[PDB]
Amino acid sequence: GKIYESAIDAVADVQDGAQILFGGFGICGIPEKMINALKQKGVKNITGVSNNGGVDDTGLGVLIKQKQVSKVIGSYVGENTELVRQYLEGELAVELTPQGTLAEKIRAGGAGIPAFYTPTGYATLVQEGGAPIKYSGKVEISSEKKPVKEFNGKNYVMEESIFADFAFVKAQKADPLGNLVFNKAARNFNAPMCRAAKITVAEVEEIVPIGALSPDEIHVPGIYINRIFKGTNYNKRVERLRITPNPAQVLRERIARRVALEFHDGMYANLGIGIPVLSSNYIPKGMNVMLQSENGILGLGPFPTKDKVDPDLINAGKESVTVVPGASYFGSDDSFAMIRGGHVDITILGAMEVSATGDLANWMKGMGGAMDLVAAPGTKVIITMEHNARDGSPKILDTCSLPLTGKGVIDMIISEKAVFTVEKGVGLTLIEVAEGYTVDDIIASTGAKFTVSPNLKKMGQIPV
Amino acid sequence: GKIYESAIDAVADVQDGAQILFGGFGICGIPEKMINALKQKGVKNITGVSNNGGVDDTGLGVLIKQKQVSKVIGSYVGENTELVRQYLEGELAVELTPQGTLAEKIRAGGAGIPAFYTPTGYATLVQEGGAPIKYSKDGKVEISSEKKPVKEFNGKNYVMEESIFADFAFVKAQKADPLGNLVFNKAARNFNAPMCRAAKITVAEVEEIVPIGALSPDEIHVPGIYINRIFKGTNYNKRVERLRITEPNPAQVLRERIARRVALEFHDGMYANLGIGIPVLSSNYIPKGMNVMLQSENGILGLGPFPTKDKVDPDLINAGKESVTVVPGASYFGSDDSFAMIRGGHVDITILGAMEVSATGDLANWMVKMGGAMDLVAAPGTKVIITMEHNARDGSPKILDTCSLPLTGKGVIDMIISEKAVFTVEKGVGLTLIEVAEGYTVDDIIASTGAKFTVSPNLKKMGQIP
Repeated sequence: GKIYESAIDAVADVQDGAQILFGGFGICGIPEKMINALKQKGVKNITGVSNNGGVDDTGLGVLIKQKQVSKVIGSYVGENTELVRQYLEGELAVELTPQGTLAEKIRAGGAGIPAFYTPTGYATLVQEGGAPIKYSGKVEISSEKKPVKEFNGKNYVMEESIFADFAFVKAQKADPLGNLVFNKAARNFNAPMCRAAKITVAEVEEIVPIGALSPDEIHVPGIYINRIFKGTNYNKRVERLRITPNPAQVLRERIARRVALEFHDGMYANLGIGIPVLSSNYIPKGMNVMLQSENGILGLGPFPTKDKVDPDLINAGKESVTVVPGASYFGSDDSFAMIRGGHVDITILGAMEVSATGDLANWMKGMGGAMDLVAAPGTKVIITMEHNARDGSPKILDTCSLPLTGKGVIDMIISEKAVFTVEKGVGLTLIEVAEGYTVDDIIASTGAKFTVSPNLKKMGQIPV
Repeated sequence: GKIYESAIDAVADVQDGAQILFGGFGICGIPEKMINALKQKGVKNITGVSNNGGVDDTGLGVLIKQKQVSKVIGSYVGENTELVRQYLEGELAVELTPQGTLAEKIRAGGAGIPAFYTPTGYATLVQEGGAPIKYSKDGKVEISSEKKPVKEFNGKNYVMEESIFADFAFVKAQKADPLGNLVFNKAARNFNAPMCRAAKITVAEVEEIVPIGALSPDEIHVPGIYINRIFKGTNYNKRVERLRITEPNPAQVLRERIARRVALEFHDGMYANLGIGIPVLSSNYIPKGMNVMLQSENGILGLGPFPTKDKVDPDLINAGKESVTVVPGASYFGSDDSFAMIRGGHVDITILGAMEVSATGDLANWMVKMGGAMDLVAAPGTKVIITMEHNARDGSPKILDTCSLPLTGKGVIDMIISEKAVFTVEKGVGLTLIEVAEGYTVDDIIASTGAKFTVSPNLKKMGQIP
């Protein structure tokens, strides 16, 4: 470690063309003060490794606004329109990477592991290449094909590590040796990022004396960190405020009241935003379901009351959230290990399209968590979606028209009309139908052929 | 996961032929009670993944003594002679793995990464294969290690290694809450950290069970999701294997000269790893108050001096298994994190002993594997200094043209410091004599020393720190 009274001194040796890691998930745990220091310095032609692009003119967005970034490696850049604007106009390269692969690429880079194998991305544009990175139409740079290799009968994509010139990272406290401690879900990518650069800069809200961070409570050992800055007027906001009639409601609730039935005591689940989250609200009183969030939380609770809103505590959809007793916080690399390693029992997500053989498409915006979640071994994948697209317009097809998130990946599809089970790679089976619908309406709103279960029934609904 | 008041209930579904991870470094942080439960259960034909074999009848040794283990994957198994006895007799398979590669294999397995590349082992038996894993009772090598694939990235060479993901993991910690969130105490973490994430079923034994909430969310070391079953043991036989105390000699005299020369290589702000023996000795001569943070591969940054008699803690030891202390600002972490730190290049300098050393920078120990050594010397942008006695009394050189022994690393060393001489190495090309101790001449150094070398036209007297 070493303490700097001035941020601009801290970035003084940052060269044009530098690869720079930036911590943060959304606007949570972002290195605000060092980003302004870099803005003030006017360094150009940065490859910014960041999970997101902040939003317009916040986080990494501050630097994109000033055209200081020539490429972005990340997983989801939707929320920054200026960034998309530059991508399309051909002013800016964008390499999208599944969020868990991004985390491991960084963790591996800092651990001196130049490449590794992951199941995430297999049979998708990630493995196949061809996705557009840079326009000048014309597509000037598109993604290279990746080597694949099979272990224990499953297929994996080879991925190369990331190790940057600088890492700009945010935390809660430092001691002058550089030992760091993070607060809540603001950890996210800062955890792995601070280990994967030649020079690491940590901004923090408090500097404590040597000793004050006990040895069994330190999250990042000081050896990983070169420079330390204490910022003091942090503009911490929540991006999607959430605090604790009607037919489209009641459809969403039916769907949720159906997935709720898939919960059992002791279960670990990941719920995507929208419908999957809604289903947490219907977990029977006594039953213990620990909900995992890919931004680095185990034990997600309901939205906070007005007085408990914390910008350092959000879910994967950037909503202010709480945690239940027994919650734990961890880094983005640890979060996706949990997942890629198969430790999460069940995953519930939305989709744009779904196929007869279990295919999922819902990133072509960006892919983020979805690819990793559905690629995970021994993990039940349930899709929750509106059966049709408004003009509906089937969403359940024979083959997807869109780029895949995963191939032969889904286990169960639950719409407001119907419940299917999937024999991955083979086909659908209608097993339940909501009251008031008939199998003829389902045949008519479904592009995919399917076999109707002998002994189908009415769609179940959890109590209360 | 869930509390068991009975250990035997906790291992009830462990069948014969199971692959089982066992936490612990040496006898520090071992799963003593579950190991006895397994002993009591009499499960057979275990592949035990453990860093060490404990010692005779402790830790994993309890199970080898009762012939319950048909294979051991680990990094260093000297210390358990029964275990070696069985290896030689052909009763037991042993796959040695560099300690850092073991840690990452396990971390990668639990993270669902089936394989990865590391520089550790390259150009050694680890990469080359051919090492005997299993003898038959006549034998006669029944199983020997496969050659490993190699691949180059950014101009450097790496060995491909496959992950480990086990049936069961038996792990030791300090506290649990009933959701399975865990907290470890000091250096007893070591392999328990990565192990508890890399098995279908994990069993954690702990010394205290606290209520849900008592382990705050930002202090938990292992989230409960990794852990299926929880047991509170209560009469732990925690020992230190090599007791060392500070209480307020002839070979030692040349050891101090050597140390007083390496001490000169320390600068304020530096991060170093010191092997046991001479390298450690050199810490004692660090100018106060130059700030040197010493890393220990068992999961510590901030190693201090041996504790006073009244401060000995079995949960706090160095890589050589000696009871130790830590300085203010120390941090503790898992064995996976420790070797990331190293393999990733984050340690500035490494100082080690050696049996032999070569002209081109090659290093040999053995006779996988002690440390620590392969990982340390394979690390990028890391200064490697060897500290050794220059020769054997009969004038047997230890600095050769080529090593006779199996290598720990190739073209790996930067500086060699004996009691007679200091060399710098241009890795892959040759030696350069740059200092000579008082009283010796270049002709002496030529005469001891098997290796050709170029004499620095600019050589001097060997320095010695105050």
